[PDB]
Amino acid sequence: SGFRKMAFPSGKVEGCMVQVTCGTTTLNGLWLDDVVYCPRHVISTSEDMLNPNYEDLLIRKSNHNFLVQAGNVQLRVIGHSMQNCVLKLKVDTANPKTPKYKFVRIQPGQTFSVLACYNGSPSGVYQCAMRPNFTIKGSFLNGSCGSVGFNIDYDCVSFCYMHHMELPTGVHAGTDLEGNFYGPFVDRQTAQAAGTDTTITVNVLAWLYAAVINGDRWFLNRFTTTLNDFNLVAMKYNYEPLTQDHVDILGPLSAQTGIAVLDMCASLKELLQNGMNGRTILGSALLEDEFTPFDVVRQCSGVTFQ
Amino acid sequence: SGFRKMAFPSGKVEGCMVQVTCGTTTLNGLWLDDVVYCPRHVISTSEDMLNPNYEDLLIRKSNHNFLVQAGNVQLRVIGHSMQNCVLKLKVDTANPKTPKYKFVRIQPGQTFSVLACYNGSPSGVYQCAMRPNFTIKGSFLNGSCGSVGFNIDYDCVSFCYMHHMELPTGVHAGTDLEGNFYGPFVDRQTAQAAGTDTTITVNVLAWLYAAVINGDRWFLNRFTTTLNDFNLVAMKYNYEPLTQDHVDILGPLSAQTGIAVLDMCASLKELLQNGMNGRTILGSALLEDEFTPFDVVRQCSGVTFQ
Repeated sequence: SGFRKMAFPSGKVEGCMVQVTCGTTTLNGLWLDDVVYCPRHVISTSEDMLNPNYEDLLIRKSNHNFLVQAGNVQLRVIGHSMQNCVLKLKVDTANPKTPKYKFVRIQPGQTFSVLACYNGSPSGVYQCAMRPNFTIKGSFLNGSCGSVGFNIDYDCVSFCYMHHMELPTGVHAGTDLEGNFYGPFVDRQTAQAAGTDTTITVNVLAWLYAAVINGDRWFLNRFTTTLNDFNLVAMKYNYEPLTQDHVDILGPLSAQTGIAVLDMCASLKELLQNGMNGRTILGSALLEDEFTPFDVVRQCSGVTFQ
Repeated sequence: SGFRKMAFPSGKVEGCMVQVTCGTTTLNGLWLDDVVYCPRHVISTSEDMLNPNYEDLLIRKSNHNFLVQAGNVQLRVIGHSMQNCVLKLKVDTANPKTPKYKFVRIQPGQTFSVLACYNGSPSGVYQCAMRPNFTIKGSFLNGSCGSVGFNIDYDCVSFCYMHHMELPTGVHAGTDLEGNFYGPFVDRQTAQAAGTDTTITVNVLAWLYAAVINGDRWFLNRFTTTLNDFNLVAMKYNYEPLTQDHVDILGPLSAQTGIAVLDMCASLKELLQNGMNGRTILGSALLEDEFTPFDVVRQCSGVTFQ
């Protein structure tokens, strides 16, 4: 029983974390088969231009200008490349602890586990979600650049995020490991807007189903309605519109305890006009929106990763 | 920048998790140098859970009885003993993944990270705390016994918990690695409700400081309160008594933020009677008591002006 905010076991990712230094800038890097992946802004943030020119900053650099350190033993760089935001340092030594991995880009509403690293040493692991404004509300300090977010599929660390910079709002932005930034962001230091953040309704519905799996119903009432009878309600309460594809993926959770996904929406509506404040909703008062339907199944079924 | 419920990297613990099977019961085990630590009750039988005589059952079992698997490879047991609640299984193969470790018994209110495992493979990692009633609020399904809780100090895993049972109220009970339960619990079939969960005051005070170092200062403290009269209101609100030792550990956060320990106590009273009315302390509407002062300093490492 119980329901916590779980994160994936980070063991397979801890063995890939190295330290990348170019000049005086030092951040983290991901050591896959024989390539080290790190944000490209390790090559130009020592002279503090506020607008680095990464196209010409890399041509001058040679292989010996970089310094990849795998904890203790130094790594030889035998080639460098840049894929639109990230630096690929070709290394001579293949990482023996490379797991099965794949690069995948996530959509807003998806969740992943972040491994905060400093100087190549992992410090903590936490689970977060990709907000609709293409930002993440994580916990990063200076020197955490290069930290990655990931999921696991039976052995397969699907990397989906790499931390690049922090927005003035306090939220954090980054790219996928192909390089493309999540949202309209640039790796330069110019001030950029965070965007409009909306609570994820599809994750809220899944979270409410997790309460009735371990068992706390406490709100199921008031005249089950249809899809469009809740989209306009979400507009007023800052929540995002609910699509039918969200209902489609809410099937298994509805096909376990509840009657229909439509029934869950009606009870959620009263949770907006009214507040609990006397009995927590299985973890707290405020509604949590960082639990995808796929995360609830994983935690309630005890899925492991070998 | 940012504050989240992070857990320690579970990489070093995953390398110590094995699967222990005793005839018909299967749970997890902690594979240290040449001893596999798993909860006793693995040798017990469903028909004999009324009042198991573990000493009598341990004699009936031999080394060939215990089936220890480190993934796909079997470990041969060459001895079996019992530290009154755990089953030390002497094995022939020394674990090469053993990190520097030590068995520590934590006090109520201290936090640790839990690596939930099933059939010897990890499922997820999350952060929780030992509640004052000597129970934890975790997420465990059947077969999670043997999952351990731990902390890391820069090179060393401090094992402090091993999961044994789930109480009927939804909370979980376990032992230290030396085989001693936290609280009035035994591995039998008696009721064991464990009673009256209490809120941790030293942790919530630290959590209130975390909001200060992240852009939340609207819980202004006007007056102050001494050590005793603070406990006058902390007995009816069901809060852990605050001691001068708790003030000493809160010293570094008091100096870093400039708010005195006694001053912050008076700030809590405004949030109690008046409620929220839309007030969210940086992460939720309710108070969080699973952040020790050490966790706050660890995560948002500020500076102290003196």
